[PDB]
Amino acid sequence: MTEYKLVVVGAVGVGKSALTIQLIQNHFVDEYDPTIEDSYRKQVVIDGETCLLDILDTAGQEEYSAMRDQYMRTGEGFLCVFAINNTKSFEDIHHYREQIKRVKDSEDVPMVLVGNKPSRTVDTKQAQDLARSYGIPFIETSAKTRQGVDDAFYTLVREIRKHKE
Amino acid sequence: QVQLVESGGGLVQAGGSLRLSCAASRSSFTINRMGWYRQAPGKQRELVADITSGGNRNYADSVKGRFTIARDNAKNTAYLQMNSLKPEDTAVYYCNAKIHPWSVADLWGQGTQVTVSSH
Amino acid sequence: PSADVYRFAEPDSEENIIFEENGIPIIKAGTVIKLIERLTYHMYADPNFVRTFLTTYRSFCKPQELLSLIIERFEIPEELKRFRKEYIQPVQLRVLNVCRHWVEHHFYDFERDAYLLQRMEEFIGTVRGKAMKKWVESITKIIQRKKIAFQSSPPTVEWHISRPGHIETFDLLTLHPIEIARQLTLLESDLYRAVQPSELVGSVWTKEDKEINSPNLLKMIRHTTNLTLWFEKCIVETENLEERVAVVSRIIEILQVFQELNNFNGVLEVVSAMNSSPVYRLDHTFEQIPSRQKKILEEAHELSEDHYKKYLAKLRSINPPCVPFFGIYLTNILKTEEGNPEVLKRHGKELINFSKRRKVAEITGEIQQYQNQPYCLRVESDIKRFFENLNPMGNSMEKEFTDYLFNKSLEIEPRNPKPLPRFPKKYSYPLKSPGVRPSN
Repeated sequence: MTEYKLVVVGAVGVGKSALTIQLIQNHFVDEYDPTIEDSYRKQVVIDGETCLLDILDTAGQEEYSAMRDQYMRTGEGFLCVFAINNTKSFEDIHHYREQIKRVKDSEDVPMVLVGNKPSRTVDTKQAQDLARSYGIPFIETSAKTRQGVDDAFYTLVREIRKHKE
Repeated sequence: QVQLVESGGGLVQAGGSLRLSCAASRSSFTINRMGWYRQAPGKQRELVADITSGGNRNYADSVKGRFTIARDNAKNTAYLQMNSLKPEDTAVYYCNAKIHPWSVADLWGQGTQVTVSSH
Repeated sequence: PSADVYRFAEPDSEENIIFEENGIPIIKAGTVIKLIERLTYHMYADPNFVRTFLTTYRSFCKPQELLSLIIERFEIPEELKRFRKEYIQPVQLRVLNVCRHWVEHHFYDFERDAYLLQRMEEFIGTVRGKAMKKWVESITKIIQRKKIAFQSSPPTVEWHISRPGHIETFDLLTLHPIEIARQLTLLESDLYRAVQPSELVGSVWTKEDKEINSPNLLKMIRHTTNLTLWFEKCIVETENLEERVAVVSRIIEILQVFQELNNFNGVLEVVSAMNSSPVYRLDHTFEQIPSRQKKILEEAHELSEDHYKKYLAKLRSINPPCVPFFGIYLTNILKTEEGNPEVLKRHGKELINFSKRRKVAEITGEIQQYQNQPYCLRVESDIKRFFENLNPMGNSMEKEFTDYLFNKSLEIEPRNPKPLPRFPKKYSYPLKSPGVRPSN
């Protein structure tokens, strides 16, 4: 079956890990063990096609800033995550995207902008406009209620498919 | 677990042309270097041409001016346009991939017979 | 035992304590009252729980609160001869053992909160048991001490072009590659061994106070980052192709010795630089690297593939001394804490989820296992100082500097079809390496 190598990127504390864990967990099981393969690889069906998602989430290593190229180079598509209560994490997005394009030596890399849900300081319209300027989808999530989590990863899988076609 | 699938090849008259094609099956990122090697009866396997994802190429002296290699980075596919073929070009031709610029491990295709017949 | 004027005597039920089902019972969850009861249980000793509780409790109980609860645990209200012998005496001893472990192994709680220590000293002054005089004196001695602040012959230091003492000529190609690797391994081993569990539990290196709560960890990560960036800068600032090839080759030889020393932090410092956008794209440079050195870099990079699968196996297979790559522990601690609930609920009651704390303590325990054994290698003060003072970014911010490196890459090997310029040499001395075989 087809495997998709996804990489999650973004500033510290924006919910990269909660998104990844909420995607991988079966819905009503609340016990995560990050030391095993089933914690980052998941078989799903998307638009009728069954595939294997391999998610690289390096949350907690943000201070190793010279390793980002190494981690990004492993990926086919990128979830660029910011926290909607954290304006600086939204301002960082441009730099992550430029680093990814440089690593992939390409102007159109499959990518989705994710704004994950204190109170709101980044307007939905601002994030939609930023995503539009990049030519990529924007998705808001609430890792805590699980709202939008599947949509964010499946939309990235769709972007990867559109790119390969 | 990347696999290289070759197509093209076979029998052709001396003076004629063939295009070999190579497509990598299951890869997450651009293969650093794709190329073709060939092995004639009695000889070692030798480079024919290769090309990096940055477009830098090498050609064997014996095919320069006759053979052209090209690739599509986004697709991890490559092709070899072989013109003005000579009986000395008869060989098994192999697609080759080096994943990284420091790669020494080879990924090989299964090998494609090319037989160039004369008059 | 006692009636319920002693909160710890309430009977176990599914709504105050849960055990792991997969020697000693292992607690999966409990009210803080039940956790402290089992921490000081009358029926058996539990040194592993004492260790993991005192390592992790601050995520669910404040230090002042813990002291209040253990004093409450100790002050048991009263066959009564049987009760004293089989319940009061063993619980009280267990409490004193927790106090001793606390002041001996987690004295930072008292350094950060002087009133916590006053309360502890006041409590210990109340314990009069003739039996418990030895515990009393032992605890007092530790407190008084805390309030006050080569197995085998090492091999010969190796030298290349730079001679002993000529600090001002020290550089990547002029020091000996064996000795660069040795001295970076001593520096990185020291940085690794300095990281304490208090810098990790609660994921505090990711929070706003990270600079005060995780200084040794952050110092360690900043060294790794600076060395990776120095390798990149040495490569791309060497404009002449043959010189650059010699620089990349020498870094791979330093990598070979890092591997021989089981310094995986150093292995990754090199792997990360070679994966970086300014270095990875240098087709003309990598083309000239000897195949046997390509193979060394190839095997090192492969340790990182598939979520560090080969790295994890190799670490488990070698014998210390070693320097682990810390970033894996950081992600696993963070995901363990974020991916498991803080509390479990049972018939409406909240229980502290202790199993995820135990899992974090198992990670900090593995970190500690590798911190025991030092390297049998001799420090060289000038070389150590040279590396402690490396600052490849200069005065620049991260973005400006990484843009500089990439633009330098594009200058020294322009994109196709632009032609490859030739560039003048910069190194006056010979480029030939002495190799990485030691002398004797």
